[PDB]
Amino acid sequence: AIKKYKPTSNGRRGMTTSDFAEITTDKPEKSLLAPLHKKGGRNNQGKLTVRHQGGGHKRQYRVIDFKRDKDGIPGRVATVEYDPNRSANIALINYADGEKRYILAPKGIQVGTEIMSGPEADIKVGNALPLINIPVGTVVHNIELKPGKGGQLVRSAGTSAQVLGKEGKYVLVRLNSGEVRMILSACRASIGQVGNEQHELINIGKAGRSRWKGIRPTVRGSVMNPNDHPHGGGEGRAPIGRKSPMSPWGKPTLGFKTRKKKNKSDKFIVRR
Amino acid sequence: MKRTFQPNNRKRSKVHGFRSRMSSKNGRLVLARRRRKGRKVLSA
Amino acid sequence: KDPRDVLKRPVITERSADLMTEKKYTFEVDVRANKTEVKDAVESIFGVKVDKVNIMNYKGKSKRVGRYTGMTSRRRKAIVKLTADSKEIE
RNA sequence: UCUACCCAUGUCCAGGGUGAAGUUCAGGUAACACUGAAUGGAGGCCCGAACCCACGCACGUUGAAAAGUGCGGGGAUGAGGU
RNA sequence: UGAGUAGCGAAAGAGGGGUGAGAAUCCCCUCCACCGAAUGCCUAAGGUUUCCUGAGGAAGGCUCGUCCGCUCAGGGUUAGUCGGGACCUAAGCCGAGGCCGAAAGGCGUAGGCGAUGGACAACAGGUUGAUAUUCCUGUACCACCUCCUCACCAUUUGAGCAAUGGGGGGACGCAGGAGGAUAGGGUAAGCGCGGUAUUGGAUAUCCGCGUCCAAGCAGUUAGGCUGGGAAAUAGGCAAAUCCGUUUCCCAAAGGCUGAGCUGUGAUGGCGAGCGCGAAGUUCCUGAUUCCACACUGCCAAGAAAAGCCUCUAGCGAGGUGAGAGGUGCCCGUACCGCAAACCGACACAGGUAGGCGAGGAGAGAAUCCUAAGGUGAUCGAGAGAACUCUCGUUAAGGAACUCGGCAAAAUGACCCCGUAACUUCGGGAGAAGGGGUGCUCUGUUAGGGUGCAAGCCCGAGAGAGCCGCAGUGAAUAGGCCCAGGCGACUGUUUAGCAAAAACACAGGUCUCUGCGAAGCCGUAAGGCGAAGUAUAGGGGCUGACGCCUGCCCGGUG
Repeated sequence: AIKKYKPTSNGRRGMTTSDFAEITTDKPEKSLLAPLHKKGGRNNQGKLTVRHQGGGHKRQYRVIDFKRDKDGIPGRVATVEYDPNRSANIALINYADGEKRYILAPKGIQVGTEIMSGPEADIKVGNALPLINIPVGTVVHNIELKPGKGGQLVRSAGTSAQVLGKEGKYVLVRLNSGEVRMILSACRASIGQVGNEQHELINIGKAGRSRWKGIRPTVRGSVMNPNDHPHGGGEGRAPIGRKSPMSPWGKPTLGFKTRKKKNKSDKFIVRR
Repeated sequence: MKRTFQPNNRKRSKVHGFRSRMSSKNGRLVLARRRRKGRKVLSA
Repeated sequence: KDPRDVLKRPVITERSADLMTEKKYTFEVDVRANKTEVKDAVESIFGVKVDKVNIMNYKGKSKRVGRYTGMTSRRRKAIVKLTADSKEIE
């Protein structure tokens, strides 16, 4: 589901987009929408704390069910929808009892299939189980840390994690980037692979399209002035004579770790 | 030549108004010293 | 609020003399009074049935005499249309 | 209240060109490729008024104006102006 | 002092009367001239009496002034329906308790405020010097009330009512092209009124003018959107007939919406024209408007809440429907609003958001002349030197000046014909560059639209002829070609010297970050990052695309 525009104008010279056969509808279910106004990188007091942001196309939030709390009720899925909040695509699945919900559409999901979420659910694409029931060596997504909080850890398009074995109160699971982690065995994850796997291969042709997405221009530190960036200044195009390359606020910004070294979670990260 | 001043009564009152001054702490001192000076037009 | 203080003065003008013939009268009334108690007051104090009342107010005209630049007092004018077959007023 | 950026909500862009993607037909092939018409209507597409910008020249320089006017210029469905 | 010098702020007035002490400048009249997608008509922000009438001319008016946006005395703005309030909410603001903080205070839950948005019932004629959907005229509509009237239900196997609680709706993006209808226009035919002229001719297919009417009420519709019924019910904090989800059955009806069109509204008004008042139809063309974000396509995936419908929980002895009679408050309402009333110190060649915005030719809101309508622009007249500025022509040569073809000149519209090297196959390309363009007849040409016809409108072509030097006879709408640096490109910047090779860019690469991510603002509460989760965010560097990106880790990190 990737197509190329033949270059007619100059802007479309290098361009790719994703045709939406995986999508099944265009109009969402009114009930689950929620308002959302874009902040544009401004803090509560109004100051700007996040460069390179603001000014996209206005979007409306669709509340997704990351918890999968409702257990035992057979869920039917009939849609696959586009959602401009995160790369992945979602599925509005309607339950036997009669209330509907949105779920991250996993790879290999099609309209009409069934869904289960109990702690004894069969293991297929779209089901959700507490990790203790999950068997070793099975791909999984939408993991969380504190049980009942809802999936946080594998949610973007085409992202997946692998379970490397259960050993007790916790479990060993290989997140994306391969940094295996120790996680509580009482947490509920969603089995499968996130179903927009081709999202990486997009080739945004126009600057205007990135601006539509809402990314402001980024100016190099080098072309700044001395007072407003540690790199700015110098006659002509100058190389950075500041040993380590540095950030706009003074710190070095190449090849050095940054996580406060005493934090508790570190003892679980270090499994590796 | 859209010049440096553009009149707008709503905004004039909303920023420099007596309510706006009285709301904050510093506005109270501004009114206090204006009254002490004895100015006729106390606030905008 | 006694009704007698609601109506301050009438107004004598060419247009007032006009409207007198077609049975519409002009009155300077209290600034705070609204379209209702003016009607009730004219009814009570003249004993005359009234059809409709229209109210309009002027700002205070600025004026200058000698060297001083004061402002004339604000005015709230009232127009009352009396019904047919009703008694007139002095 | 100018200006820079941002948020919420409205509003403006005469007219004419080019002709994308798909889709119908016919041929084509076991089937698929493909080939030709028709339809189609996309572009930070083209020419050009309103609008916006300010590249050249002249004048003005105790000026009509404490930054403009006159004649040419650039964008003009967009990262648009307001 | 400069010095009676500079300046007197883009512009067509001319003349005859009037007033008056005094007239280029004020009033009236007749021509002439200018704008006419505005210099016109409404209406914001804003100005705050400048608006109107009668008086005055010291100052203001770059002159004068009998004059007025100046002075003086009076006068002028009428709303249940227009805009805003007692209706709703976005951003943002405030914020009872609270969290934090040397103090002041910062943050923020409940909650409230907040239109630039949503919902919301009056319109077409008249009227004075100033107001008019407000005043008057005729017709209406909306919410609520009952001294009253009739039709009906039960006054607990309860009629009726309905929630600050659910559910449905309100409810939304951009572009494109059909269709339907209507503003609007043509005066084409017909009709009515007036006229037939003196400069050569014209009772003639001759000239001037006009040729309509709502809102509401009742029908109808281009159409658009909709499948419907039955049973059950792990859900929608409580209910469930409502919503949702299942299963069985019928498949067009019925339903919702709908520009507009019909009648009435109109026995009335308006209406060319001398208080009265004729005709008032049809045809042709036809939207930038409405059906309508209706349909199609697209991806960048496109507010909330209350008005409104419905479900019960609940109240319930008096109510429902329709008449009849009543009630309906506050603020704005004058005038300018592309200008001399606003912002620029000025009666300033600047700027000022919206709605309407005609005709001839035309693709057009361009172009030039004109309509309604407005204006003749606040110093003049008379000489017609230099010099300066803005323009028009120049024999011959033609870029020889020049830093540089700076400037100026030249092309320009439409229809036919041909278009190269290179190319990322789109382009290059309107390449280059040739031919035609008027008028008459063959013609109310083939043919097409419109309509039953009559008629009206669109008009590919050719073949004959007629003119002038010149036929897109004016206004206005590419100069072109060859090469080369730099930058892929559209875009952005030093408001007010420098718009570029600088910035950005999509693309690439390195590195950080496992989510109370990192990074960042703040002391901290709080946040943004993000109601996002390594196909995601932050940072450094390079900048489409094609081929590539070698060696050194001794030093600094």
